[PDB]
Amino acid sequence: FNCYFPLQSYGFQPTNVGYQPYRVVVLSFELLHAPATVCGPKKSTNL
Amino acid sequence: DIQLTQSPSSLSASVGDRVTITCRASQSISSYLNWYQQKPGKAPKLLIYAASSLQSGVPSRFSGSGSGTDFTLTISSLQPEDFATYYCQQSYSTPRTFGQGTKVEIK
Amino acid sequence: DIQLTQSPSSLSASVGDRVTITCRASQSISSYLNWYQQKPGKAPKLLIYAASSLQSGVPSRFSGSGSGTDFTLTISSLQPEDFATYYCQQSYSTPRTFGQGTKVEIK
Amino acid sequence: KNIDGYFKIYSKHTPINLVRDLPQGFSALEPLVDLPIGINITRFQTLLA
Amino acid sequence: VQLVESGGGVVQPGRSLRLSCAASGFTFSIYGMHWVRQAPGKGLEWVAVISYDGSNKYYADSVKGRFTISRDNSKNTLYLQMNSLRAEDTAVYYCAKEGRPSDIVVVVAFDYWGQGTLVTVSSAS
Amino acid sequence: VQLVESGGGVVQPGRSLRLSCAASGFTFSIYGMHWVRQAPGKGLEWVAVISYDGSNKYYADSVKGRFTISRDNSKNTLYLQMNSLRAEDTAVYYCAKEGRPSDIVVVVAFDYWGQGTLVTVSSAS
Ligand SMILES: *[C@@H]1O[C@H](CO)[C@@H](O[C@@H]2O[C@H](CO)[C@@H](O)[C@H](O)[C@H]2NC(C)=O)[C@H](O)[C@H]1NC(C)=O
Repeated sequence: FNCYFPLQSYGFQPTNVGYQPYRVVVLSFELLHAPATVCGPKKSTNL
Repeated sequence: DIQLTQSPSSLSASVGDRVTITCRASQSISSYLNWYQQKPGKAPKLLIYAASSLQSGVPSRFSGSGSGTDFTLTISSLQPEDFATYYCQQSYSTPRTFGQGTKVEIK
Repeated sequence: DIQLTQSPSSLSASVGDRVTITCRASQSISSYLNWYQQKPGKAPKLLIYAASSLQSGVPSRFSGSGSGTDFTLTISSLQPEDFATYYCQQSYSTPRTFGQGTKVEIK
Repeated sequence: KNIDGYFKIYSKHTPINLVRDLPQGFSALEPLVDLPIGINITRFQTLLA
Repeated sequence: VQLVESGGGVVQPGRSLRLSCAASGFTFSIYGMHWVRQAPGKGLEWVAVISYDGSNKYYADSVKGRFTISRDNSKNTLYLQMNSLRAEDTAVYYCAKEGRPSDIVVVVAFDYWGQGTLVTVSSAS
Repeated sequence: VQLVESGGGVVQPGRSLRLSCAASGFTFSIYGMHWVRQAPGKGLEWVAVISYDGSNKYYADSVKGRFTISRDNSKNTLYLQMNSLRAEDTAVYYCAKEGRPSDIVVVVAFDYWGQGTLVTVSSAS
């Protein structure tokens, strides 16, 4: 109980579904007193 | 039809343990599970609705989470009266269906 | 250097027989022997680790027990593929050492 | 110039023959870009090759 | 809020039966009502649902054509007309109410249950 | 996961030899790596261990001073430098990796071995 290398490995194999490997993307959204460089587009209306 | 499959179908654990019950839907219903506790010989009791909201009178140890297709029912610390059969149930569209059931027994 | 001694060094038994192999450590490691199976000319296979828990892919007939300095490797129902040399191995402290091996032979 | 946290650059390039001092000429400077730094700027360093 | 169920008993295969669920303790006429059945020792199986006004009625796969759900908002009573009964229809049948616990009303949920009544489809005497 | 060995053969007593163990199929750089020998007809004798980073190095008592284990995490290869070879050092040498079941990370077990290479220390032609 001394040391315990923390970087153990998940074993991914189809035999594993609660243990089924899933690829996750996490979005974090924030604004701080600057122009919102992220925007939502608006289409052209015929003039 | 939207199919909901629970896993495991059964599990043995002791009082105070942390348990996890999963219900997976054939299609994304995105917030529409409902978790019930059923005891033998009596009608089920609702636990978690919208898959993440705790129903009044149910202890705070019960917790549900997830959206879409992957969902979890969690009881943080088991007590003797929590050993029972738990069903997930979708409400996204008709016909409404249930999971096949998850039985929690004493180890 | 902790010494591991296996007894007997070899034994003759028949298919289906209850087979027992013992490993004794010079000092207590108390849960840290690992059991291996080796056929002649091929690398050993881990069977039991932590002296009581089974490797994935190993049949349930293989069982490990014991604690401290007295440990036991047991095969509930001897099979034709179980005839081989078996080694206990400690991982409590460095350097790592092996028992001399117990050869299971055909009676 | 830094306005409302928006860093603004106005530029103009002109050919000159009076190497000694600034010519007595009028030039109008037009914007290049606007950028969000937004700090308590107190200094700036020129960089020379 | 109380849901009193009745109409159970022994029925020979192929005959018909009407189940009743008397509603009290809430405004019945504004809620959908569900039937849920539980085969002996088996899991829950959703049966049929009726809109608040009885204009909309949906049934599970196993009971289309045979089962008819009905409603009486004057007596606040729910009925389930079961026809062409068979051995697999033996189950403890529950009436159930839609319900939604708080403001997440976009959940439309499930709630309080009746006590359940046993229906046995059998030719035994 | 593959552990292919090479470098064995016949050496006159007292000279030096280098064993190589190429690893593949796993993350080489974060695992401890072992050598184990088995002379013809006798048991398995542990030889040497090197840390994942090549900093921690231990050897069996009979090989202390003469045998040197090494590592190259770039080519994912394990080595054992043999020096002052003698008759009792004639053996089949295996390279192998620590490995664990993960749930049980209180064992630091053993797992996949190299196929083994033969080292024979003899002055015969
Ligand atoms: C921007 O930074 C300057 C320092 O570089 C700040 O000037 C100091 O202001 C305090 C008052 O709060 C004085 O006590 C100090 O003596 C000032 N410094 C110097 C060198 O005189 C200035 O206040 C900062 N701007 C803001 C808005 O905080």
